[PDB]
Amino acid sequence: ESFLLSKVSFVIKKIRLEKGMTQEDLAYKSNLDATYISGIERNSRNLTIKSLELIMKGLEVSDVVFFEMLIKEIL
Amino acid sequence: SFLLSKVSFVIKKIRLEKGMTQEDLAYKSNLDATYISGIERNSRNLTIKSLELIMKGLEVSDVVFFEMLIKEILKHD
Repeated sequence: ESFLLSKVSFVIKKIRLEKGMTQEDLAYKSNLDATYISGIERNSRNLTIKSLELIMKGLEVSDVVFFEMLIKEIL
Repeated sequence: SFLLSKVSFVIKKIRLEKGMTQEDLAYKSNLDATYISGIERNSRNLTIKSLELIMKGLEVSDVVFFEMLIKEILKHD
């Protein structure tokens, strides 16, 4: 696997979960397919920087907060 | 993509800090020069894997990189 993917995908789930949000929820707010959101979260899809931004607007989370929560998961 | 803009920028910064050129980082990170240039201007679309690849070309942690990312995000005026 890719250790990075692991941790990005993890912080996505966390926040998605923190947001009382489901997968098809986030698929809907973020303009992607649910298929894609499941996959991503089992480290079974490869997301580009765009999809990540799309996702971050689905999540309603800034880039500072996200990446602060990313480093924390690295730790 | 505003994000691309600031990721790409921290890449160049550290690459530069590292007395490193683009084909240098293409070499160490095991990508194509073509894409390293592309990334740093048109911020060509890099995936999370490519980022990790590049991050090991750069010899920089995930903590320092992302600390340097936020900073580029936070700096203003």
